[PDB]
Amino acid sequence: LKKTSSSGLYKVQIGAFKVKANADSLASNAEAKGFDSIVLLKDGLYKVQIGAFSSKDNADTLAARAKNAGFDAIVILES
Repeated sequence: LKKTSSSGLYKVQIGAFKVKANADSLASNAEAKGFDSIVLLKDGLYKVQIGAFSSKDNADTLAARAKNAGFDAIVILES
């Protein structure tokens, strides 16, 4: 009953495209490294996020891993 403060989220993102099939191939690349990929359809485009945690340190390690993995991952704090 009411626990853990909610304020912002640290998730990693390697890209977004108007095509879901493209957002699926991307999410697949991240999966290879072993990241939790996700495709969210926004009013016009599809986003590909990989690795979501409560601590930014997590997103950073993921992101950099994506870069080293061959993907342009970035960390963003969404509230």
